Amino acid sequence: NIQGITKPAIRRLARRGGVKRISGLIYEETRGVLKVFLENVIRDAVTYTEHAKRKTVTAMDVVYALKRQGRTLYGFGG
Amino acid sequence: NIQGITKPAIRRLARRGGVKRISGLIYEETRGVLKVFLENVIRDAVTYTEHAKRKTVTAMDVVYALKRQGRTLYGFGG
Amino acid sequence: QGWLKEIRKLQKSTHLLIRKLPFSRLAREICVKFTRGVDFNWQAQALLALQEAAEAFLVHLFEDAYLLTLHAGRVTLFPKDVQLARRIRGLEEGL
Amino acid sequence: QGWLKEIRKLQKSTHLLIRKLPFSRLAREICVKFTRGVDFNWQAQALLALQEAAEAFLVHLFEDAYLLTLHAGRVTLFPKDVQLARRIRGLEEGL
Amino acid sequence: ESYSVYVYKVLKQVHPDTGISSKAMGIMNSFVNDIFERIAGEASRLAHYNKRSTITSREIQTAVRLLLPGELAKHAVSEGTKAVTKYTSS
Amino acid sequence: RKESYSVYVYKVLKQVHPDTGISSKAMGIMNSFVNDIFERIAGEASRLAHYNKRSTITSREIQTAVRLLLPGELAKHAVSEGTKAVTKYTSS
Amino acid sequence: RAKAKSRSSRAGLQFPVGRVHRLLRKGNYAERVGAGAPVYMAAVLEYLTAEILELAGNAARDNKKTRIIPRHLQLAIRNDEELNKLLGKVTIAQGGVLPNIQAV
Amino acid sequence: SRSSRAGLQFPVGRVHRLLRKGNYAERVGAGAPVYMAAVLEYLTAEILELAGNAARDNKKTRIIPRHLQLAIRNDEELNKLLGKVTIAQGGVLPNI
DNA sequence: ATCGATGTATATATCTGACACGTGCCTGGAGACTAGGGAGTAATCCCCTTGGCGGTTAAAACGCGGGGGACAGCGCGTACGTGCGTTTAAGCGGTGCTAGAGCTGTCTACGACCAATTGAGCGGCCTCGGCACCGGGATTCTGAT
DNA sequence: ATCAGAATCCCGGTGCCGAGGCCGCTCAATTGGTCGTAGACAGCTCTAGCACCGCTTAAACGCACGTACGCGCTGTCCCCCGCGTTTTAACCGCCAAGGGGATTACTCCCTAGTCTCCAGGCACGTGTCAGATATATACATCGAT
Repeated sequence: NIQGITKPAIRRLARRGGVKRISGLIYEETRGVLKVFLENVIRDAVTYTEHAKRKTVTAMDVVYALKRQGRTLYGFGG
Repeated sequence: NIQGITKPAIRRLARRGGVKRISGLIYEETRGVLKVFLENVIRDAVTYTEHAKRKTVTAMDVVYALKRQGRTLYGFGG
Repeated sequence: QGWLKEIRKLQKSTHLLIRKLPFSRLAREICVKFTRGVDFNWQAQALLALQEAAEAFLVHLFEDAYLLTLHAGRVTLFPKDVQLARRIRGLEEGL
Repeated sequence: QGWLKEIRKLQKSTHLLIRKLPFSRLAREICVKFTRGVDFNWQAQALLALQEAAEAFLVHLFEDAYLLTLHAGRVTLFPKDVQLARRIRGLEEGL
Repeated sequence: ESYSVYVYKVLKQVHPDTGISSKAMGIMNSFVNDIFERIAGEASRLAHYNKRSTITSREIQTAVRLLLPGELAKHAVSEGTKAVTKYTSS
Repeated sequence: RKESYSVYVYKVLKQVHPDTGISSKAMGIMNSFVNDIFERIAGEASRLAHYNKRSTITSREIQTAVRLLLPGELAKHAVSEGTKAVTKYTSS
Repeated sequence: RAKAKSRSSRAGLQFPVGRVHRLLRKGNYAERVGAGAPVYMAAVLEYLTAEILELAGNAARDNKKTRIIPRHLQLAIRNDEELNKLLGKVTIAQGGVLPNIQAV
Repeated sequence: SRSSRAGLQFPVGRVHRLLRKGNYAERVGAGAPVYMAAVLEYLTAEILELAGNAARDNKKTRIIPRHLQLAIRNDEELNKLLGKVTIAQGGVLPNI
């Protein structure tokens, strides 16, 4: 399902980032970067979820799992 | 008296960092980044010192200023 | 010159750029590995919070890697720039 | 090739590369501006702790700036590389 | 319990004709809570370093001068030292 | 009297390597390392018990703080060490 | 009994003093919390709230809107330099990145 | 001795007192200092074993903080745990 | 690139739904009193920091020369943006089930809290051996040929 | 490949000083025992997450093509490293004063705790108006006919 992050979506993220031209090897490297980021956030969110006696990963578990990593996310945990 | 951070000392720091060749404009910017680092850490250590009823910047004040700024130091305080 | 119009349009809008359903299936696929094969439920705002965080991380990594690209004397991004920005940013800011 | 012998001899050792007395005068000159005119005393271990921290910060910044230098197709370190290492290093880990 | 009433009161004091959306109000609640946890945790470790048990107004003033940048840490401690000096009059 | 972790770092050192020793400065490094990791794990368990509306740091918050903070292999061995010690302590 | 004057009213504030006192007490920051610390804390939070709400109202008046959406909060935070250092590690949900198409 | 009961070498009484007087939470359980001291003892054993190997590779029978830096920066995971720390009197790991 | 087509700010027109004002209610905050210990505050001992001087001697500085490398110019040729026809999967909008979050109510193990007692751990003190430095062997790299 | 000539470790003395073992003491951890409450735990309600179907239809995709740009080469020319002689300020070792850290002892006053009211803030409910599109009008703004 990592190929569901399509090449127009990666190109849209890069054009939001200000990137003028993009090589064809960015798309297989941005998918790996997204894999590593989502593994690092989802492992902490599943750790918080398993610490509580719940089987549903809530919204606050993602916000706490990001404030763990130092990247705070405003807008869901208040 | 930041010119006491001499040109061979900045060269020694760069050679410890692995730098093979150093331009001549590095020495006036290394004495700017070092001044910015000291004007952050010494400001926080003076704040920690003045919070207590002290006039001596101890080794604990520098260690706590550095731990506040994210760069933990070991072997001096603890 | 459609890149200038596209960058000028995408830097104003606030909508999510990755579509929501294949990001949801990607998050399910990654989440089922850390739960030792059991499947978890996700709140509807949990996937949206994860998607906001992932897209903001991706656009910040892309502007850092484009600073690296313009440092190298070019305009095309090469994955060596993203790989270099991941290790100049650090071990948990770039990873 | 004296730069290679100098790099390996400096990477083997652990001694402070900046001399203790001009760094101490720099630290006191910077400190007297924040203490509202009245001079403060510094402990003997405080100046060494600050000098170890500043030395480690400058060596790590020169490693990052030399990675950017070798990215740009150069071997000469340029102040634009140290500026870009501080810029993509962040607002917290840089400066 | 949230900070919606006070963010709206402050907003109608500052900009009397503007309003705030619901998602921006969630941003403001999360912002007030995050700055609260940062300042309170910094004053907590300030009281822990000096072997004290009380978070006074000096601990909050030092945590404000540490966490905030130079321009804000000279205005926020003015607002705090005007509010406490108003409050003690009672 | 100023309490430190110097004796236990020496006991663990003798157990792992019975012929080496530590200097004074590298005992300060280890005595500050234990204090730093203790502060990190206990603060993470503290905010973890604050999230779940609990007042007790039991072994679940310590184990989950270890799983959160540590990397992949160190977490899988450290929770094994902790669970082995808790089982050995409660079996007494 | 005298009429119940709230502690955020006598301090000339808008953020609550009693609620931030309960949050400092039940927050495990310290085993004892002074009296002037919730007044100081609430004044600092009320100043920082009015400081990003003024710039958010300015960016909403610049976007010809009479309502603040979190895009204007992002344009308020990322433009002022002190608030960009205070909120450097903060991601604003549904907020577009500040327009910087660099002139290289 | 409570520490001896758990088969550890790090103290469980001092760790329990630091957890109670450290303001972390209103109450601290019984097995939380046992678990905490076991994790601290394992991490101290890991970094001291790597530092002892790095000191024996330099043919020294004593650990100076150079060996602790060579233990941290050479190992992959202890470099992720101790990434934002600075070992005093520890030279940078050799590279070029 | 002298105007013609082409994207782009005004402007009124719906229209939806989300903000904001109102009400009822409840629990959390304010008032008043007690009461115990934490912190303010003086008094004092003694560390340790600053300041000074004098020699020394290692590192900094100045200058010169040469060769490495930065950088601009240019050409080949690959690969990326763009356009257009085709196809496909995301999104809406309904619907229906049920797993699980969330709340309440009981009760029991569990952890705070006292006292008494003593062994673990800290400060100090002394010895001895690991390490820093040095001195020739023995080898092992480095520019010039 | 060959040179003479610096450049690196490897055995043996010498010595300093700091680690490590040992001891006295004292305070913090261990042991019993109480007791109040937080959390485990069953029971139940009901939200919202998952799953499905059907139809749009906007976005993804395949293919081709022109051309912008990556990248390797080359040629001036700056300017950084190395070397040799000065030269200067860091550093070590004494020495002496005294400011201020740190501890103790008294003591007030501030803040936890409790009980009682009751007003601030939250949940719910509903009008109405800000904003998202929509579509013809007017206005800059250039690229391709």
